[PDB]
Amino acid sequence: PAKKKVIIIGAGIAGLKAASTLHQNGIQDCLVLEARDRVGGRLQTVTGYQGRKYDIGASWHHDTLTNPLFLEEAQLSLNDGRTRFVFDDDNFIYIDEERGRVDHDKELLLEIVDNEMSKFAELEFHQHLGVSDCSFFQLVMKYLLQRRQFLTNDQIRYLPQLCRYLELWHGLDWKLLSAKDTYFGHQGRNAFALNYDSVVQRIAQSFPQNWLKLSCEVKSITREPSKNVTVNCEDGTVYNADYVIITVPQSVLNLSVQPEKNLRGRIEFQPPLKPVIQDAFDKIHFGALGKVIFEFEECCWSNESSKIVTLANSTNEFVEIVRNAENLDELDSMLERTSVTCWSQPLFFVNLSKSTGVASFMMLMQAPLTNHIESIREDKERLFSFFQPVLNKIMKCLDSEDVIDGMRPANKPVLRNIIVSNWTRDPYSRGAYSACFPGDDPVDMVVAMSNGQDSRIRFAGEHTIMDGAGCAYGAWESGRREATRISDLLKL
Amino acid sequence: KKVIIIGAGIAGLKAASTLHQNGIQDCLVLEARDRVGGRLQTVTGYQGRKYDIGASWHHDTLTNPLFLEEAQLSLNDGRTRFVFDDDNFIYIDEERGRVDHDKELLLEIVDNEMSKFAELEFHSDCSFFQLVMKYLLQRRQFLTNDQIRYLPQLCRYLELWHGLDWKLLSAKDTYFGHQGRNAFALNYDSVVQRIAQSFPQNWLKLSCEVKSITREPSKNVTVNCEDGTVYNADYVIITVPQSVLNLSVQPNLRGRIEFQPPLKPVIQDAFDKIHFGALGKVIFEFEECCWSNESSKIVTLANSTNEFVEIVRNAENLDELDSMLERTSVTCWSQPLFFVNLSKSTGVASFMMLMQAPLTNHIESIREDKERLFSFFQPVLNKIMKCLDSEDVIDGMRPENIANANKPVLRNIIVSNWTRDPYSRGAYSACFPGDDPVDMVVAMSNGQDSRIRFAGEHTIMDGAGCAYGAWESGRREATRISDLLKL
Ligand SMILES: Cc1cc2nc3c(=O)[nH]c(=O)nc-3n(C[C@H](O)[C@H](O)[C@H](O)COP(=O)(O)OP(=O)(O)OC[C@H]3O[C@@H](n4cnc5c(N)ncnc54)[C@H](O)[C@@H]3O)c2cc1C
Ligand SMILES: Cc1cc2nc3c(=O)[nH]c(=O)nc-3n(C[C@H](O)[C@H](O)[C@H](O)COP(=O)(O)OP(=O)(O)OC[C@H]3O[C@@H](n4cnc5c(N)ncnc54)[C@H](O)[C@@H]3O)c2cc1C
Ligand SMILES: C[C@@H](CCNCCCCN)NC(=O)c1ccccc1
Ligand SMILES: C[C@@H](CCNCCCCN)NC(=O)c1ccccc1
Repeated sequence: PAKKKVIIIGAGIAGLKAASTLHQNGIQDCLVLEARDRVGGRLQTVTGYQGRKYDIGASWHHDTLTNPLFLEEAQLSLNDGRTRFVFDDDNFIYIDEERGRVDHDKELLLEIVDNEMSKFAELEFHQHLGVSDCSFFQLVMKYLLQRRQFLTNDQIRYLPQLCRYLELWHGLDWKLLSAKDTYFGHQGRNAFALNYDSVVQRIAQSFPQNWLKLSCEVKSITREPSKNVTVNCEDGTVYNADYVIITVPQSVLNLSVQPEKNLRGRIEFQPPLKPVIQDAFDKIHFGALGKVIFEFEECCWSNESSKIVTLANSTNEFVEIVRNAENLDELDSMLERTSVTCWSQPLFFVNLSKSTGVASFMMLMQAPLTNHIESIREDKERLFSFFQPVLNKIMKCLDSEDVIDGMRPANKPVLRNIIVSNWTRDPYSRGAYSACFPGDDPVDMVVAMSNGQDSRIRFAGEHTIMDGAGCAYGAWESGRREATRISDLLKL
Repeated sequence: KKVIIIGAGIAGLKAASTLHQNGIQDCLVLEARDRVGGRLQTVTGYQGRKYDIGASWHHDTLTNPLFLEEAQLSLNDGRTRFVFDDDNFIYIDEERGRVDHDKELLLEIVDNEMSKFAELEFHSDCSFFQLVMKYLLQRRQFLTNDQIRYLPQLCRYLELWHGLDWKLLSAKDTYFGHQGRNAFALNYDSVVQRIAQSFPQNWLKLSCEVKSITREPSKNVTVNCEDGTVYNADYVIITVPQSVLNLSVQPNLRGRIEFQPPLKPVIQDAFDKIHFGALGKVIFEFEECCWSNESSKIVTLANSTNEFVEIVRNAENLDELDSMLERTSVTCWSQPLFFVNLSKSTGVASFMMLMQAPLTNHIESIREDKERLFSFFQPVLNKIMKCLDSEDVIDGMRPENIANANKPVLRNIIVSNWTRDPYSRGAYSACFPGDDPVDMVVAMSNGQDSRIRFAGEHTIMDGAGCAYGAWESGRREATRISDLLKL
């Protein structure tokens, strides 16, 4: 029954940073137990056509003005002049299947009214009250209704579709998304990590190799009345430590409050997680941001921008319904009055050619599409067939021609490979990250997690902290937080 | 008299409209000028075109109540009273040309970041210029050379929101959120007229320059225009601009009101923590439109230098940045200028150009020298026309050409005069580094005493410096007085 000072479950960035902090503080005899055959967790870099590398999990350093993880990276690059990231924010190109490009349009002025909708939402909630949540969709309808006298038909038709790019930030359809949580305050530009794995490896490299135990799935954690904690890997292995920092995803941890021990990733807690933790799961959920990588032979399209969003189909009928609806109740009725296509929801494409010089498109998708697409990620023919219409429309707007299917080995773009994410089906992630359905209050979880199960059983991860909640750097900071409190306690 | 309203600006006119709406009678509005409207004035130019030489937009249309009242009237009678003219800004540099929506400069994106940096830094108080310098030094590792060069010139469009150069402007008050889009009033004089005739015309007394306001502990206020006539009223609502009112706390100038007793301390102290901006306007009227109507918003950037970059790249800390930086002649390229292309939004062949201090006072001074004015702005006008797929400007101001129908022909220039009008002495409330506009607001909101009140764009928090702000302040003081008397 090997004795350890600290047992960290999960080798994601939280777990990795927690072990880093522990070592950095002189603490010895710690362990990092990871279920998968790799470290990184939701930070994973995959290889595709010709050795091209892509981050299939997180790709950006957000809030570069305050992001501690980013500043740390930025310093290294200032000292050795090595390119670790690239600021790739750009003027968004918006594409409708019909009206073509609708961005920066002298008549539509979509970005302008979008800015107003944003201020409208802020005014709607920033106004401290028992305001009451609703879906993001309902919030946009309420905006259209209140400002219809000041909007053209075209604005009422396309604005709603254009503002849905926010779905790609939460990984949720606007009808499943909480209005109160939709608008986040970006604190500066984003920086595209040129290998998030290099961030993972650098932190992993900061502590004892022998501390890492890969392919070990923790099944249960027990608190001994005799002040200490017992942990069981699935392969018989048993440990007992003074402290444990649990970093498994909110979705995996959620399995704990359910009866059935035979679930890949689920941990049996003894005593079971306190009611404040269990109940918090009813107040926060999990989104499904997913990715699809489209690799072409050569860059043969306009690199006017690295940011392109394809709007879902809209209809003149909708405008009419908005002009004639006498109120929000009636609007929903009139709206209620087939089958999902690549045009049934907005899709977000990153033109990597401009940003990194690679002839590939990194596309983001949201729930429910992500689940369906990830489910057929092996049927490459079906994937191409599904994304062909939009891939073409984009090439059309970027001065190129229809895409050619070259997946089974001049001016025409030829698709070589297609890589799809698998976060919703992977038992050790079960989705992308924490997100809010309407009525959800993310603070309940953050409080319950950061206050721990008890003095010895702690938590870290993107879902356990306010600043950078959902983000890689937030997960990172939570790792540091828990390790610091513990190294201080061990210091005594 | 029941209540005496000093000033026929929108604050004063609303106060009268309200007092009357509340059955109050026997009231007077004493205006020093020979017209009502104050800093709201629509002038007439070439071919009868009309322009607001004073305020021209309804800001914060999401919450602006004056705007909402105007929108209802239009929903009911269908008359156009305004148009939403926000547009994608076109940014023009003398050497480089258009630098907006640039796939490599992406200036709007760093401008936005700069904006967030400003919010973070103030969550002390320098000049907007200094704030911009800190940001440049602190983020240079993530900025390209051209961004370091052009962004600071682009971000200065904010000088036209305040009517103050970036070295005179308080960084703390530079950025201010907008409650939604702006709407161009198609006749602010319509707003003025509607409110003006919503009370007994015989209440209005034009060309009355109130010279002194006296309060006797014997529950009464005595006001007398400088032409000798004296008035005694229960309540007094003073709406003269902050600039004019600031003459009281000093020793005969035109417009100055002699208060007896003097203005309490809290008020006199407030003039120390709040100042006045000088937003100005120049109207360029062309024969007809012969340029591209891509956008209605065009800003010309002051010139920039690569030596400024090297200084940013080389500066050790913030203190040495200054040194290297503190190392003449004024031209149209010495500051950013904001041009509203009226053709796209109103169908009129004219540009409404906005300017700031220190430049405003200088151009208004030579407002009658058409030749001088055309010569000063010619370069930026040609640069604009070029960028808008047109030709250099032809001076057709002297009525007589025949060789046109191809190039833009300037037919007239109209300049504002707010900095030289003794009754406005500037444009509106504005902050210098170190100011705190809240003191003047509270000082004004509470008043000198129960019978010597204040109204005006400078006496309110929401809509501060705006036409609706002034409007609301007029209703405020009005109501409080309506209640007290209807008692
Ligand atoms: C598609 C996608 C795109 C995203 N894009 C960005 C972005 O651009 N920028 C950004 O900042 N964030 C982004 N995020 C979020 C970011 O990836 C996460 O916030 C971060 O990776 C979370 O790290 P973590 O340590 O909190 O959790 P994890 O990375 O999930 O680490 C938890 C670890 O626990 C392990 N584990 C689970 N169960 C067990 C068990 N029973 N026993 C042992 N080990 C177990 C898991 O294998 C995993 O390795 C994105 C996420 C996704 C999925
Ligand atoms: C060039 C310019 C552009 C602007 N653009 C906008 C804009 O787009 N949108 C917006 O909302 N706001 C704008 N503003 C500001 C707006 O015009 C003011 O906020 C508003 O007009 C203030 O109204 P007021 O009643 O408070 O002051 P005023 O209009 O100055 O009324 C005060 C009155 O008192 C009179 N008076 C002065 N002294 C005496 C005296 N001793 N005796 C009797 N009468 C006296 C003055 O003649 C004047 O009529 C702009 C201002 C300027 C100058
Ligand atoms: C959709 C999101 C995916 C990666 N970041 C997820 C953050 C989730 C925080 N809750 N990224 C973006 O929206 C984006 C948009 C423009 C440039 C760079 C990134
Ligand atoms: C007319 C002036 C705004 C005046 N409104 C009152 C502002 C008070 C700030 N204290 N400027 C603008 O509307 C403007 C708008 C966009 C760019 C530059 C200027």
